Amino acid sequence: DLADRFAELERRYDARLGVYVPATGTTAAIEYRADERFAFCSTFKAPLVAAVLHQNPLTHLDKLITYTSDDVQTGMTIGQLCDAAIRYSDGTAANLLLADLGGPGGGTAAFTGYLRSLGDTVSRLDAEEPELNRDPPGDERDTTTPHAIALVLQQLVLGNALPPDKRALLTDWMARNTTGAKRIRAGFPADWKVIDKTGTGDYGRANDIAVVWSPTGVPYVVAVMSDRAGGGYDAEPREALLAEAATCVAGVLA
Amino acid sequence: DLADRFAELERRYDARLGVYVPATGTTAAIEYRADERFAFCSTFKAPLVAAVLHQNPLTHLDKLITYTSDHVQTGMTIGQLCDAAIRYSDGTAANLLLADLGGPGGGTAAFTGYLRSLGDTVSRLDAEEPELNRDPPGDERDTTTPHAIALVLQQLVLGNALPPDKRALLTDWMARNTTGAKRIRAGFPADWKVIDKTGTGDYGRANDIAVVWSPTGVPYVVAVMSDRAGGGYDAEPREALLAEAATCVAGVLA
Repeated sequence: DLADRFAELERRYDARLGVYVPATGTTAAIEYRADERFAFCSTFKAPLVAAVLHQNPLTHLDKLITYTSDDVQTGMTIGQLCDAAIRYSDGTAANLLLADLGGPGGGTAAFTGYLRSLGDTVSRLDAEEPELNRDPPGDERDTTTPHAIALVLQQLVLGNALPPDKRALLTDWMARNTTGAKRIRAGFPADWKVIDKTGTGDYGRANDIAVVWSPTGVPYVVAVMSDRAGGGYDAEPREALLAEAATCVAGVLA
Repeated sequence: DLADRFAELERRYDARLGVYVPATGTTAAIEYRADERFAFCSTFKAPLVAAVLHQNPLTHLDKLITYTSDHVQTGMTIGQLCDAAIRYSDGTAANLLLADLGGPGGGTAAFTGYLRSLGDTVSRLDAEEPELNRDPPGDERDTTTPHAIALVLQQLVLGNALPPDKRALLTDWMARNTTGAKRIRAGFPADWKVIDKTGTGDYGRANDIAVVWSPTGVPYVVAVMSDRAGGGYDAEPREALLAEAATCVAGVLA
Protein backbone atom coordinates (compact mmCIF):
# COMPACT_ATOMS: atom_id res chain seq x y z
CA ASP A 1 0.00 0.00 0.00
CA LEU A 2 2.89 2.33 0.83
CA ALA A 3 4.70 -0.22 -1.34
CA ASP A 4 2.06 0.41 -4.02
CA ARG A 5 2.76 4.16 -3.89
CA PHE A 6 6.52 3.65 -4.33
CA ALA A 7 5.82 1.29 -7.25
CA GLU A 8 3.66 4.02 -8.83
CA LEU A 9 6.55 6.50 -8.42
CA GLU A 10 8.82 4.01 -10.22
CA ARG A 11 6.29 3.75 -13.05
CA ARG A 12 5.79 7.51 -13.32
CA TYR A 13 9.48 8.46 -13.23
CA ASP A 14 10.66 5.38 -15.18
CA ALA A 15 13.02 4.58 -12.34
CA ARG A 16 14.13 2.17 -9.62
CA LEU A 17 13.55 3.58 -6.13
CA GLY A 18 14.92 2.36 -2.83
CA VAL A 19 13.75 3.58 0.59
CA TYR A 20 14.59 2.78 4.20
CA VAL A 21 13.41 4.48 7.39
CA PRO A 22 14.29 2.70 10.70
CA ALA A 23 11.46 1.96 13.10
CA THR A 24 10.84 4.16 16.09
CA GLY A 25 8.69 3.75 19.18
CA THR A 26 5.54 4.79 17.30
CA THR A 27 6.41 4.02 13.68
CA ALA A 28 7.15 0.82 11.79
CA ALA A 29 10.22 0.61 9.59
CA ILE A 30 9.69 1.61 5.98
CA GLU A 31 11.50 -0.58 3.44
CA TYR A 32 11.26 -0.66 -0.36
CA ARG A 33 14.11 -2.34 -2.26
CA ALA A 34 15.98 -1.63 0.98
CA ASP A 35 18.59 -4.34 0.47
CA GLU A 36 19.14 -3.68 -3.23
CA ARG A 37 22.49 -2.13 -4.10
CA PHE A 38 22.66 1.44 -5.36
CA ALA A 39 25.69 3.56 -6.15
CA PHE A 40 26.76 5.72 -3.21
CA CYS A 41 27.68 8.62 -5.45
CA SER A 42 28.44 11.54 -3.09
CA THR A 43 26.42 10.11 -0.18
CA PHE A 44 29.65 8.45 1.10
CA LYS A 45 31.08 11.94 1.96
CA ALA A 46 28.98 12.17 5.17
CA PRO A 47 30.42 8.93 6.70
CA LEU A 48 33.82 9.95 5.19
CA VAL A 49 33.92 13.10 7.37
CA ALA A 50 32.76 10.96 10.35
CA ALA A 51 35.72 8.60 9.74
CA VAL A 52 38.22 11.53 9.67
CA LEU A 53 36.67 13.00 12.88
CA HIS A 54 36.76 9.60 14.65
CA GLN A 55 40.38 8.72 13.74
CA ASN A 56 41.85 12.08 14.82
CA PRO A 57 41.88 14.58 17.67
CA LEU A 58 39.78 17.69 17.06
CA THR A 59 43.05 19.66 16.58
CA HIS A 60 43.53 17.71 13.29
CA LEU A 61 40.66 19.76 11.79
CA ASP A 62 43.09 22.75 11.91
CA LYS A 63 45.82 20.91 9.94
CA LEU A 64 46.53 22.87 6.71
CA ILE A 65 46.97 20.20 3.96
CA THR A 66 50.17 19.59 1.96
CA TYR A 67 50.76 17.52 -1.17
CA THR A 68 53.48 16.55 -3.68
CA SER A 69 53.12 16.53 -7.51
CA ASP A 70 56.39 14.85 -8.63
CA ASP A 71 54.57 11.84 -10.21
CA VAL A 72 53.60 22.10 -1.24
CA GLN A 73 51.68 23.97 1.50
CA THR A 74 48.01 24.80 0.76
CA GLY A 75 45.69 27.20 2.57
CA MET A 76 43.20 24.39 3.15
CA THR A 77 42.44 22.77 6.53
CA ILE A 78 40.91 19.30 7.03
CA GLY A 79 37.90 21.14 8.49
CA GLN A 80 37.49 23.27 5.33
CA LEU A 81 37.70 20.02 3.29
CA CYS A 82 35.04 18.42 5.55
CA ASP A 83 32.79 21.49 4.96
CA ALA A 84 33.32 21.39 1.17
CA ALA A 85 32.87 17.59 0.99
CA ILE A 86 29.40 17.80 2.61
CA ARG A 87 27.97 21.28 1.71
CA TYR A 88 29.29 21.44 -1.90
CA SER A 89 29.87 17.68 -2.47
CA ASP A 90 33.45 18.67 -3.44
CA GLY A 91 35.07 15.55 -4.99
CA THR A 92 38.70 16.68 -4.72
CA ALA A 93 38.09 17.44 -1.00
CA ALA A 94 36.72 13.89 -0.52
CA ASN A 95 39.81 12.48 -2.34
CA LEU A 96 42.09 14.38 0.05
CA LEU A 97 39.98 13.25 3.08
CA LEU A 98 40.21 9.60 1.87
CA ALA A 99 44.01 9.97 1.56
CA ASP A 100 44.07 11.46 5.11
CA LEU A 101 42.48 8.15 6.38
CA GLY A 102 45.59 6.35 5.11
CA GLY A 103 45.99 2.74 4.09
CA PRO A 104 45.81 1.25 0.60
CA GLY A 105 43.70 2.45 -2.38
CA GLY A 106 43.88 6.16 -1.48
CA GLY A 107 41.84 5.55 1.71
CA THR A 108 38.96 3.59 0.09
CA ALA A 109 39.91 0.47 2.13
CA ALA A 110 40.17 2.55 5.34
CA PHE A 111 36.72 4.11 4.62
CA THR A 112 35.20 0.65 3.99
CA GLY A 113 36.89 -0.47 7.25
CA TYR A 114 35.26 2.44 9.15
CA LEU A 115 31.83 1.34 7.83
CA ARG A 116 32.66 -2.22 8.96
CA SER A 117 33.50 -0.72 12.38
CA LEU A 118 29.97 0.69 12.52
CA GLY A 119 28.56 -2.76 11.75
CA ASP A 120 27.86 -2.07 8.10
CA THR A 121 28.87 -5.30 6.40
CA VAL A 122 27.32 -4.46 3.02
CA SER A 123 28.63 -1.15 1.70
CA ARG A 124 31.90 -0.87 -0.18
CA LEU A 125 33.96 1.95 -1.63
CA ASP A 126 36.38 0.83 -4.31
CA ALA A 127 37.21 3.89 -6.37
CA GLU A 128 37.36 7.57 -5.74
CA GLU A 129 36.11 10.67 -7.51
CA PRO A 130 35.20 10.86 -10.23
CA GLU A 131 34.97 7.11 -11.07
CA LEU A 132 32.81 6.14 -8.06
CA ASN A 133 29.77 7.83 -9.74
CA ARG A 134 30.38 5.97 -13.04
CA ASP A 135 30.22 2.20 -12.38
CA PRO A 136 27.72 0.52 -14.74
CA PRO A 137 24.33 -0.62 -13.32
CA GLY A 138 24.79 -4.06 -11.73
CA ASP A 139 28.40 -3.45 -10.70
CA GLU A 140 28.72 -4.01 -6.93
CA ARG A 141 31.65 -1.60 -6.73
CA ASP A 142 31.04 1.67 -4.88
CA THR A 143 27.57 0.64 -3.68
CA THR A 144 25.53 0.71 -0.51
CA THR A 145 21.90 -0.17 0.22
CA PRO A 146 19.15 2.12 1.63
CA HIS A 147 19.10 -0.16 4.68
CA ALA A 148 22.88 -0.08 5.21
CA ILE A 149 23.40 3.64 4.74
CA ALA A 150 20.38 4.58 6.88
CA LEU A 151 21.73 2.59 9.84
CA VAL A 152 25.19 4.14 9.42
CA LEU A 153 23.73 7.64 9.35
CA GLN A 154 21.57 6.84 12.37
CA GLN A 155 24.61 5.90 14.46
CA LEU A 156 26.52 9.01 13.34
CA VAL A 157 23.82 11.61 14.04
CA LEU A 158 21.50 10.01 16.63
CA GLY A 159 23.75 7.34 18.18
CA ASN A 160 27.14 7.47 19.91
CA ALA A 161 29.54 6.72 17.06
CA LEU A 162 31.04 10.19 17.55
CA PRO A 163 31.59 12.09 20.82
CA PRO A 164 29.27 15.13 21.21
CA ASP A 165 31.59 17.84 19.82
CA LYS A 166 32.57 15.85 16.73
CA ARG A 167 28.93 14.80 16.28
CA ALA A 168 27.87 18.46 16.40
CA LEU A 169 30.35 19.39 13.65
CA LEU A 170 29.03 16.67 11.33
CA THR A 171 25.40 17.57 12.10
CA ASP A 172 25.96 21.27 11.43
CA TRP A 173 27.70 20.67 8.11
CA MET A 174 24.83 18.44 7.02
CA ALA A 175 22.31 20.99 8.35
CA ARG A 176 23.84 23.72 6.15
CA ASN A 177 24.08 21.58 3.04
CA THR A 178 23.39 23.59 -0.13
CA THR A 179 22.60 20.75 -2.55
CA GLY A 180 19.51 19.00 -1.21
CA ALA A 181 16.75 21.64 -1.39
CA LYS A 182 14.84 19.75 -4.11
CA ARG A 183 15.07 16.23 -2.64
CA ILE A 184 14.09 15.06 0.88
CA ARG A 185 13.84 18.69 2.05
CA ALA A 186 11.21 19.41 -0.61
CA GLY A 187 9.04 16.51 0.55
CA PHE A 188 8.83 17.41 4.25
CA PRO A 189 6.76 20.33 5.62
CA ALA A 190 8.73 23.41 6.63
CA ASP A 191 8.26 22.82 10.37
CA TRP A 192 10.32 19.62 10.09
CA LYS A 193 14.08 20.07 10.44
CA VAL A 194 16.08 18.34 7.67
CA ILE A 195 19.83 17.69 7.46
CA ASP A 196 21.12 15.75 4.45
CA LYS A 197 23.79 14.61 2.02
CA THR A 198 22.94 14.12 -1.65
CA GLY A 199 24.49 12.00 -4.35
CA THR A 200 24.10 12.23 -8.14
CA GLY A 201 25.58 10.25 -11.01
CA ASP A 202 25.11 8.90 -14.53
CA TYR A 203 22.41 6.32 -15.34
CA GLY A 204 19.93 8.80 -13.80
CA ARG A 205 21.33 8.29 -10.30
CA ALA A 206 19.92 10.49 -7.56
CA ASN A 207 20.26 9.82 -3.84
CA ASP A 208 19.58 11.65 -0.62
CA ILE A 209 20.20 10.57 2.97
CA ALA A 210 18.74 12.65 5.76
CA VAL A 211 17.94 12.93 9.43
CA VAL A 212 14.63 14.72 9.88
CA TRP A 213 13.02 15.98 13.09
CA SER A 214 9.24 16.24 13.41
CA PRO A 215 7.64 19.32 15.03
CA THR A 216 6.98 17.05 18.03
CA GLY A 217 10.76 16.57 18.31
CA VAL A 218 11.05 12.99 17.01
CA PRO A 219 14.06 12.18 14.79
CA TYR A 220 13.80 9.81 11.82
CA VAL A 221 16.44 8.63 9.40
CA VAL A 222 15.45 8.63 5.72
CA ALA A 223 17.50 7.05 2.93
CA VAL A 224 16.20 7.38 -0.64
CA MET A 225 18.20 6.11 -3.63
CA SER A 226 17.25 5.98 -7.30
CA ASP A 227 18.53 5.27 -10.77
CA ARG A 228 17.19 4.97 -14.33
CA ALA A 229 19.24 2.27 -16.05
CA GLY A 230 16.59 1.97 -18.81
CA GLY A 231 17.85 5.31 -20.13
CA GLY A 232 21.51 4.27 -20.17
CA TYR A 233 24.50 6.40 -19.19
CA ASP A 234 22.77 9.65 -20.19
CA ALA A 235 19.50 9.13 -18.31
CA GLU A 236 18.54 12.32 -16.46
CA PRO A 237 18.33 12.07 -12.64
CA ARG A 238 14.89 13.02 -11.33
CA GLU A 239 15.08 15.01 -8.10
CA ALA A 240 11.28 15.16 -7.99
CA LEU A 241 11.19 11.38 -7.57
CA LEU A 242 13.10 11.77 -4.30
CA ALA A 243 10.89 14.66 -3.13
CA GLU A 244 7.77 12.64 -3.89
CA ALA A 245 9.16 9.57 -2.15
CA ALA A 246 9.97 11.80 0.82
CA THR A 247 6.38 13.11 0.76
CA CYS A 248 5.04 9.55 0.99
CA VAL A 249 7.32 8.88 3.95
CA ALA A 250 6.24 12.13 5.65
CA GLY A 251 2.57 11.22 5.17
CA VAL A 252 3.17 8.01 7.13
CA LEU A 253 5.19 9.67 9.93
CA ALA A 254 2.83 12.63 10.42
CA ASP B 1 15.39 48.77 -26.11
CA LEU B 2 17.96 46.37 -24.68
CA ALA B 3 19.21 48.55 -21.84
CA ASP B 4 15.59 49.07 -20.75
CA ARG B 5 15.02 45.29 -20.66
CA PHE B 6 18.12 44.69 -18.51
CA ALA B 7 17.00 47.50 -16.16
CA GLU B 8 13.60 45.80 -15.83
CA LEU B 9 15.33 42.50 -14.98
CA GLU B 10 17.28 44.26 -12.23
CA ARG B 11 14.05 45.71 -10.82
CA ARG B 12 12.18 42.41 -10.97
CA TYR B 13 14.96 40.25 -9.47
CA ASP B 14 16.10 42.95 -7.02
CA ALA B 15 19.59 42.58 -8.42
CA ARG B 16 22.51 44.27 -10.20
CA LEU B 17 23.15 42.79 -13.64
CA GLY B 18 26.17 43.14 -15.89
CA VAL B 19 26.40 41.97 -19.50
CA TYR B 20 29.03 42.10 -22.23
CA VAL B 21 29.05 40.49 -25.67
CA PRO B 22 31.89 41.54 -28.04
CA ALA B 23 30.91 42.83 -31.46
CA THR B 24 31.18 40.54 -34.46
CA GLY B 25 30.99 41.10 -38.21
CA THR B 26 27.19 41.29 -38.16
CA THR B 27 26.41 42.23 -34.57
CA ALA B 28 27.04 45.25 -32.36
CA ALA B 29 28.58 44.80 -28.92
CA ILE B 30 26.15 44.42 -26.04
CA GLU B 31 27.14 46.20 -22.83
CA TYR B 32 25.23 46.82 -19.60
CA ARG B 33 27.26 47.82 -16.52
CA ALA B 34 30.08 46.18 -18.49
CA ASP B 35 32.87 48.01 -16.67
CA GLU B 36 31.39 47.66 -13.20
CA ARG B 37 33.24 45.26 -10.92
CA PHE B 38 31.66 41.94 -9.94
CA ALA B 39 33.18 39.09 -7.95
CA PHE B 40 34.68 36.35 -10.14
CA CYS B 41 33.35 33.50 -8.02
CA SER B 42 34.16 30.21 -9.87
CA THR B 43 34.37 32.01 -13.29
CA PHE B 44 38.14 32.38 -12.65
CA LYS B 45 38.55 28.58 -12.92
CA ALA B 46 38.43 28.72 -16.76
CA PRO B 47 41.32 31.23 -17.02
CA LEU B 48 43.04 29.38 -14.11
CA VAL B 49 43.17 26.17 -16.19
CA ALA B 50 44.41 28.21 -19.20
CA ALA B 51 47.24 29.61 -16.99
CA VAL B 52 48.38 26.09 -15.90
CA LEU B 53 48.18 24.83 -19.51
CA HIS B 54 50.15 27.89 -20.78
CA GLN B 55 53.02 27.49 -18.24
CA ASN B 56 53.44 23.74 -18.68
CA PRO B 57 53.93 21.05 -21.32
CA LEU B 58 50.90 18.72 -21.72
CA THR B 59 52.92 15.98 -19.82
CA HIS B 60 52.42 18.07 -16.65
CA LEU B 61 48.71 17.05 -16.75
CA ASP B 62 49.85 13.44 -15.95
CA LYS B 63 51.54 14.47 -12.66
CA LEU B 64 49.82 12.67 -9.75
CA ILE B 65 48.70 14.40 -6.51
CA THR B 66 50.12 12.61 -3.49
CA TYR B 67 48.69 13.67 -0.11
CA THR B 68 51.54 14.13 2.35
CA SER B 69 51.39 14.25 6.15
CA ASP B 70 55.07 13.42 6.84
CA HIS B 71 52.65 9.49 1.60
CA VAL B 72 49.15 8.53 0.29
CA GLN B 73 48.83 8.54 -3.55
CA THR B 74 45.43 9.86 -4.68
CA GLY B 75 43.81 8.78 -7.93
CA MET B 76 44.13 12.44 -9.00
CA THR B 77 46.38 14.13 -11.62
CA ILE B 78 46.73 17.81 -12.59
CA GLY B 79 44.56 16.99 -15.66
CA GLN B 80 41.77 15.57 -13.45
CA LEU B 81 42.01 18.73 -11.29
CA CYS B 82 41.54 20.82 -14.47
CA ASP B 83 38.46 18.70 -15.37
CA ALA B 84 37.06 19.00 -11.80
CA ALA B 85 37.70 22.76 -11.52
CA ILE B 86 35.76 23.50 -14.72
CA ARG B 87 33.06 20.75 -15.04
CA TYR B 88 32.12 20.43 -11.33
CA SER B 89 33.49 23.81 -10.25
CA ASP B 90 35.57 22.01 -7.60
CA GLY B 91 37.03 24.69 -5.24
CA THR B 92 39.59 22.32 -3.75
CA ALA B 93 40.81 21.48 -7.28
CA ALA B 94 41.13 25.24 -7.97
CA ASN B 95 43.20 25.69 -4.78
CA LEU B 96 45.55 22.84 -5.79
CA LEU B 97 45.91 24.38 -9.31
CA LEU B 98 46.63 27.86 -7.80
CA ALA B 99 49.42 26.19 -5.73
CA ASP B 100 50.67 24.44 -8.90
CA LEU B 101 50.74 27.82 -10.73
CA GLY B 102 52.41 30.15 -8.18
CA GLY B 103 53.37 27.99 -5.19
CA PRO B 104 52.15 28.51 -1.59
CA GLY B 105 50.52 31.96 -1.24
CA GLY B 106 51.54 32.86 -4.81
CA GLY B 107 48.75 31.39 -6.97
CA THR B 108 46.53 34.49 -6.91
CA ALA B 109 49.42 36.80 -7.96
CA ALA B 110 50.49 34.32 -10.67
CA PHE B 111 46.84 34.15 -11.90
CA THR B 112 46.46 37.96 -11.96
CA GLY B 113 49.83 38.20 -13.78
CA TYR B 114 48.53 35.70 -16.39
CA LEU B 115 45.49 37.91 -16.97
CA ARG B 116 47.80 40.94 -17.34
CA SER B 117 49.71 38.93 -19.98
CA LEU B 118 46.47 38.62 -21.97
CA GLY B 119 45.97 42.39 -21.77
CA ASP B 120 43.42 42.30 -18.97
CA THR B 121 44.45 45.27 -16.83
CA VAL B 122 41.33 45.27 -14.68
CA SER B 123 40.70 41.85 -13.10
CA ARG B 124 42.37 40.71 -9.89
CA LEU B 125 42.41 37.56 -7.77
CA ASP B 126 43.52 37.98 -4.15
CA ALA B 127 42.06 35.17 -2.08
CA GLU B 128 41.55 31.47 -2.65
CA GLU B 129 38.54 29.23 -2.11
CA PRO B 130 36.34 29.62 -0.28
CA GLU B 131 37.09 33.26 0.74
CA LEU B 132 37.11 34.63 -2.83
CA ASN B 133 33.29 34.23 -2.97
CA ARG B 134 32.84 36.14 0.31
CA ASP B 135 34.30 39.65 -0.09
CA PRO B 136 31.87 42.40 0.95
CA PRO B 137 30.20 44.32 -1.93
CA GLY B 138 32.49 47.16 -3.04
CA ASP B 139 35.71 45.36 -2.13
CA GLU B 140 37.76 45.37 -5.34
CA ARG B 141 39.45 42.16 -4.26
CA ASP B 142 38.64 39.09 -6.33
CA THR B 143 36.73 41.02 -9.01
CA THR B 144 36.52 41.24 -12.77
CA THR B 145 34.13 43.07 -15.09
CA PRO B 146 31.82 41.60 -17.80
CA HIS B 147 33.96 43.47 -20.33
CA ALA B 148 37.29 42.20 -19.01
CA ILE B 149 36.35 38.56 -18.55
CA ALA B 150 34.56 38.34 -21.91
CA LEU B 151 37.68 39.48 -23.75
CA VAL B 152 39.87 37.05 -21.78
CA LEU B 153 37.57 34.14 -22.60
CA GLN B 154 37.48 35.21 -26.24
CA GLN B 155 41.28 35.00 -26.54
CA LEU B 156 41.35 31.62 -24.75
CA VAL B 157 38.70 29.83 -26.84
CA LEU B 158 38.55 31.72 -30.16
CA GLY B 159 41.96 33.40 -30.24
CA ASN B 160 45.50 32.01 -30.02
CA ALA B 161 46.34 32.59 -26.36
CA LEU B 162 46.84 28.81 -26.25
CA PRO B 163 48.39 26.51 -28.89
CA PRO B 164 45.82 24.26 -30.63
CA ASP B 165 46.10 21.11 -28.46
CA LYS B 166 45.93 23.02 -25.17
CA ARG B 167 43.10 25.17 -26.57
CA ALA B 168 41.19 22.01 -27.44
CA LEU B 169 41.52 20.64 -23.90
CA LEU B 170 40.18 23.85 -22.35
CA THR B 171 37.32 24.02 -24.86
CA ASP B 172 36.31 20.39 -24.30
CA TRP B 173 36.29 20.73 -20.52
CA MET B 174 34.09 23.81 -20.80
CA ALA B 175 31.90 22.01 -23.37
CA ARG B 176 31.20 19.20 -20.93
CA ASN B 177 30.44 21.50 -17.99
CA THR B 178 27.63 20.12 -15.81
CA THR B 179 26.71 23.22 -13.79
CA GLY B 180 25.39 25.80 -16.25
CA ALA B 181 22.13 24.28 -17.59
CA LYS B 182 19.97 26.98 -15.93
CA ARG B 183 22.07 30.03 -16.90
CA ILE B 184 23.29 31.11 -20.35
CA ARG B 185 22.46 27.65 -21.77
CA ALA B 186 18.80 28.12 -20.78
CA GLY B 187 18.58 31.32 -22.82
CA PHE B 188 19.84 29.95 -26.16
CA PRO B 189 17.95 27.54 -28.52
CA ALA B 190 19.02 23.90 -28.40
CA ASP B 191 20.75 23.93 -31.80
CA TRP B 192 23.23 26.54 -30.56
CA LYS B 193 26.35 25.14 -28.94
CA VAL B 194 27.11 26.59 -25.49
CA ILE B 195 30.28 26.05 -23.47
CA ASP B 196 30.49 27.82 -20.14
CA LYS B 197 31.83 28.30 -16.66
CA THR B 198 29.52 29.39 -13.84
CA GLY B 199 30.18 31.17 -10.59
CA THR B 200 28.06 31.52 -7.45
CA GLY B 201 28.74 33.24 -4.15
CA ASP B 202 27.40 35.14 -1.15
CA TYR B 203 25.52 38.47 -1.48
CA GLY B 204 23.35 36.72 -4.10
CA ARG B 205 26.22 36.39 -6.59
CA ALA B 206 25.53 34.45 -9.78
CA ASN B 207 27.69 34.60 -12.91
CA ASP B 208 28.12 32.71 -16.16
CA ILE B 209 30.68 33.14 -18.95
CA ALA B 210 30.14 31.33 -22.23
CA VAL B 211 31.19 30.94 -25.83
CA VAL B 212 28.15 30.14 -27.97
CA TRP B 213 28.04 29.02 -31.61
CA SER B 214 25.03 29.66 -33.84
CA PRO B 215 23.83 26.83 -36.15
CA THR B 216 25.48 28.82 -38.97
CA GLY B 217 28.79 28.43 -37.13
CA VAL B 218 29.22 31.99 -35.80
CA PRO B 219 30.83 32.26 -32.33
CA TYR B 220 29.82 34.83 -29.74
CA VAL B 221 31.19 35.40 -26.26
CA VAL B 222 28.65 36.10 -23.50
CA ALA B 223 29.48 37.31 -19.98
CA VAL B 224 26.64 37.76 -17.49
CA MET B 225 27.30 38.69 -13.86
CA SER B 226 24.89 39.50 -11.03
CA ASP B 227 24.65 40.13 -7.32
CA ARG B 228 22.08 41.25 -4.74
CA ALA B 229 24.17 43.27 -2.28
CA GLY B 230 21.10 44.98 -0.80
CA GLY B 231 20.05 41.60 0.64
CA GLY B 232 23.27 41.12 2.62
CA TYR B 233 25.60 38.12 2.92
CA ASP B 234 22.78 35.56 2.75
CA ALA B 235 20.93 36.94 -0.27
CA GLU B 236 19.86 34.12 -2.60
CA PRO B 237 21.45 34.01 -6.10
CA ARG B 238 18.87 34.01 -8.90
CA GLU B 239 19.83 31.74 -11.82
CA ALA B 240 16.69 32.76 -13.71
CA LEU B 241 18.01 36.32 -13.95
CA LEU B 242 20.98 35.03 -15.96
CA ALA B 243 18.81 32.82 -18.17
CA GLU B 244 16.49 35.76 -18.89
CA ALA B 245 19.40 38.08 -19.63
CA ALA B 246 20.80 35.38 -21.93
CA THR B 247 17.41 35.10 -23.68
CA CYS B 248 17.48 38.85 -24.41
CA VAL B 249 21.00 38.51 -25.84
CA ALA B 250 20.03 35.50 -27.96
CA GLY B 251 17.03 37.36 -29.38
CA VAL B 252 19.42 40.07 -30.63
CA LEU B 253 21.99 37.63 -32.08
CA ALA B 254 19.45 35.34 -33.79
